[PDB]
Amino acid sequence: GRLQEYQVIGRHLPTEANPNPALYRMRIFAPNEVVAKSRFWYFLRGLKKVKKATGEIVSVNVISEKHPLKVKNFGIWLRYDSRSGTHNMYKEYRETSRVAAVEAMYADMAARHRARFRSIHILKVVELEKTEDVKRPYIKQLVAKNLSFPLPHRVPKISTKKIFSAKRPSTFS
Amino acid sequence: SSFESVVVIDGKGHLLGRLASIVAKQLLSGQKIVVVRCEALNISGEFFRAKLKYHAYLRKMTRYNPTRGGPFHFRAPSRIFYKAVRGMIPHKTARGAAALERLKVFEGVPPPYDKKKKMVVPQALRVLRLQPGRKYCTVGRLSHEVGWKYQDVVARLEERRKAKGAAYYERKKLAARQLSEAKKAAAAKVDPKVSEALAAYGY
Amino acid sequence: AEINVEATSWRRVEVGRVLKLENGSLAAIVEIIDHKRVLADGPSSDPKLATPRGIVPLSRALLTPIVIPKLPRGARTGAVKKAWEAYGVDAKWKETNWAKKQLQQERRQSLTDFDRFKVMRLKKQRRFEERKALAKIKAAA
Amino acid sequence: PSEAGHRLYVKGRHLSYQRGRRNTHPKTSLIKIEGVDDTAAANFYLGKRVAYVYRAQKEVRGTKIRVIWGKITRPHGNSGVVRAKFTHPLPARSFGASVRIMLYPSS
Amino acid sequence: SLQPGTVLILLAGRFRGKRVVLLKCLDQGVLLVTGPFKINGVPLRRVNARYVIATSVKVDLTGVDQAKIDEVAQPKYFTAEKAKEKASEEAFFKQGEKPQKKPVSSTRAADQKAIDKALIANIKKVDMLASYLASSFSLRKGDKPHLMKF
Amino acid sequence: VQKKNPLRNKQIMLRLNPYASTFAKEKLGEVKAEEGKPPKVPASFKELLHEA
RNA sequence: GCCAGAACGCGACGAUACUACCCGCACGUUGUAGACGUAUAAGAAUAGGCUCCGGCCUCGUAUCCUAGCAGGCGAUUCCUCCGCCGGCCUCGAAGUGGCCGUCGGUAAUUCGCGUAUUGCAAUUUAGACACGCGCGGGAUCAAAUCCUUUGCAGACGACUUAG
RNA sequence: GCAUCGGUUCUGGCGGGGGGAUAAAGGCCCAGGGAAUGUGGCUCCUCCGGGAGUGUUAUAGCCCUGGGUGUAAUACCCUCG
Ligand SMILES: [K+]
Ligand SMILES: [K+]
Ligand SMILES: [K+]
Ligand SMILES: [K+]
Ligand SMILES: [K+]
Ligand SMILES: [K+]
Ligand SMILES: [Mg+2]
Ligand SMILES: [Mg+2]
Ligand SMILES: [Mg+2]
Ligand SMILES: [Mg+2]
Repeated sequence: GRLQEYQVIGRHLPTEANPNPALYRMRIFAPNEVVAKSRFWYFLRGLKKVKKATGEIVSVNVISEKHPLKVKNFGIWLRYDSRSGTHNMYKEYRETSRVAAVEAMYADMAARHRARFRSIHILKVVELEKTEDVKRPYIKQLVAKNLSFPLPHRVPKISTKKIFSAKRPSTFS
Repeated sequence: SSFESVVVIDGKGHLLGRLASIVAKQLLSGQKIVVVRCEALNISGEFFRAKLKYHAYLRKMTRYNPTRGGPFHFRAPSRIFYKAVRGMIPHKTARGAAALERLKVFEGVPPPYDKKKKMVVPQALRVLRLQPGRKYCTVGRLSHEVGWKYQDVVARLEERRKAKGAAYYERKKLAARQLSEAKKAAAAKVDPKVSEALAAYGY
Repeated sequence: AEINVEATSWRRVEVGRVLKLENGSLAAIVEIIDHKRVLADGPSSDPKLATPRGIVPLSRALLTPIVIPKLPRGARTGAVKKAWEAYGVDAKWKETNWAKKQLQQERRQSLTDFDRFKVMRLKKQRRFEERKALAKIKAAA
Repeated sequence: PSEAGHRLYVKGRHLSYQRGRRNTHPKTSLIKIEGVDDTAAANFYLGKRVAYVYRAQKEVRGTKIRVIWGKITRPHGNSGVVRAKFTHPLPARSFGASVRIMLYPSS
Repeated sequence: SLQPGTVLILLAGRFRGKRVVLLKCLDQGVLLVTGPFKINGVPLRRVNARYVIATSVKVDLTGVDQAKIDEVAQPKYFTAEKAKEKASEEAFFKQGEKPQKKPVSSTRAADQKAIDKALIANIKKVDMLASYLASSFSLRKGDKPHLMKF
Repeated sequence: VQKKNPLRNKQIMLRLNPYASTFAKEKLGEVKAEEGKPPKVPASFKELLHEA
């Protein structure tokens, strides 16, 4: 519930030498619409010669997942900055929505590469339709046939306020 | 939460530092505590790391006179545990001194506190806190290697008291077997409707 | 060749396993996501035992000894409901010791002050017969 | 004949004053009530009376026992501790002593 | 929850812990109750509704006349002779010796029997109710008033 | 001598705004939307939404 | 192994005058970091266990005890539960438990008399250890220091000796 | 000490209204198209539990594209008591 995917459409301000300017559309992941629009101008400034003071926003809409109850495999392309230089990566995730996949990606990059939110560009998010499109071995073991496994050494849940138990707890639940 | 006259804690299998912080808070609240079997406490990590820690402690001493003021290094397992507790208490105040007066620590189980109920602090148990595959040591081994002299005396005494317990457990099993038989014979004797009223109430 | 092995035997997470949640509800596993999350739903007629369709974290669930046979992977709510009632999940859940413990706990919490007085008196009348029988068997040793 | 007790209050312990890390305010005290372990449970006891009874040396008007009266005002923290105000602030040697939580103002 | 016929637990005063029967609600938080006197020794008297827990057991009141309750509920029923009955205590014992019980007035003694006659009869028709009203209430260990049903 | 708060004291609210009683009585804060069967999105708003 | 020995760490033993000591009873002129059901003994494993051998284990969310003037006086009725004493065994880590006997008390069932007035709340003055005092019974008849002296000792105290 | 009020403030519960893809899903029904971590059948290897082929709903089911119930429900945001 931290992120949502938005559609943002923007335009250069019309002038007499060019009425009816072109329209550009981007897909932005953001926690709210105030930072969705700020993110839009950031990316457009890097591609076209437009600013916020010489343009305007046309439309903002929320894109919802079409089947948020079906398990899917996702692939993501991204570009990030390390302490010296920039690099490209491709990672994979398994969940039920595009928003869930992006949230897991941001946590994963912070843990394994110490990359902050401010140094990551998302290039493309694609749902992998065929089971033959899975590349990473940590996903392949999850799409194996006839999967099943037990849960050994499970610690029982005990109220914090209850100190001084009178029996030795078990771990076979 | 519950207020008791005294709580007796069986020290086997508890992590040293976590049990120390819980015990310290109980004493400052106004609860009396007794800890037994202090030689069976646990410390996380390999034994060699614990040994190096104590040696660094041993090297500290007053320069101009080693009989006053200096850190006095106690060797017994119960005194190692007592040091950890005293660090989490304002022991230089009158309130702190009174709190420490509510605690007793022992090696083994002396005769006052056998034939008594021993509790457990699940927030400090090793089998519930430590990830399987990591390493741990016992305070009893560390004390033996820094100059504690009574490891074998305690080991022999503990064997004797467990042998007495085996006889006690034998009697306790017989009593339960007879009580179960009495409840069966008396159940189908008299109670025509008390049985169903109690069953509806949940008893 | 003689082999004598004594070890553990756990219940496995699998398609068809029935879970029990924190608030006494039930659900059946239809799809495995990770080693920590599972997609499940329970289409039960009893409003106290039914749960919607969604993802459950395994840390907040317990594995019951009930497994629905031949439940297809990824089956929808209609197919699960048909298999749920054909197998008789509600009847099987009522015969377990977990259910009986829950029922007993509910009854004791619903006692009023007058009920508490009467349960004390009824227990004494049963206790009187217990002491007489216990004295007889113990005297005969 | 009548092998029972006579108890109509709930037990409590005096913990400390309201304080920061290095500053203390005696006008409010913190009390732990036995058996209550969350804010929802502590909401039951708001407004009740609290008694602190102790011994003295001499007799005044037929007794050697004294009382300070107070009431419970609001919860404290997330674990069921509550705040209380007394007619006089408590003596501060009683950090760890016991108090009585009545049921007088009912429902 | 305060309606006539309900069973109340007394929390303070001389009769703390006793289970009584409520008769009527008075003006400013005061209540009128009775034991009855022949079941637990509590006569007709007033209590304040704050110092009371109301249970979920109601007794029938088909026999009580509802006409004598009203003059018991009059303002000066319990006072207007107190200033003279209190001279007995000082006249001796604290000055002389040999204390003796204060006599009960004839009207208050008679009104007790008239009201309680039908009330006891209704109580006797519920099993264990008579013994329940005779005993007193107390807290054991593991009893949490914020969870108890009453 | 003492400021009193409307939105808590009803007498003060009626002193300053005589229309308050009518607003509450006719339930002007619960007016329903006009009737009418609504059309649907024109099948190309949806195509652009999932376009990329 | 060897040196010191906590002057607010501990054990065993000898003799103990002065009612200093022991037992019993009755009081409070008293003190205690804080009674109010101050009720609960297996050991061991946690990628395994318990058992009456039938089975059972997420969960102490348990078990025991719990009614009567702060708990009276009688009856009906029952053979349960509790306590003070005495006799035998037993207990050494800082010494404990069991068996038996006499005596005293006792709602598992069902009743009859009494309760008021503390006036509509005000700690429910109630436990356990210590200490003091006064009786009534037993048991007991001691040492240390100064002083004189020694030189295995020594600044003076202290120390090893003798009277 | 209680009851009825005034000022400030903390904290529970209940009844409605509005918006967006006039939420997205979802259950039931209608029509079309697909495949596999291939259901039932058929074939072969082991009787030692099973495994390997073949192929599109049968004695299980799943995924895409339109339509009806439908101004369905619910979540989230705003708002009158
Ligand atoms: K009576
Ligand atoms: K009686
Ligand atoms: K409010
Ligand atoms: K709507
Ligand atoms: K539909
Ligand atoms: K096949
Ligand atoms: Mg010494
Ligand atoms: Mg107000
Ligand atoms: Mg609609
Ligand atoms: Mg709608």
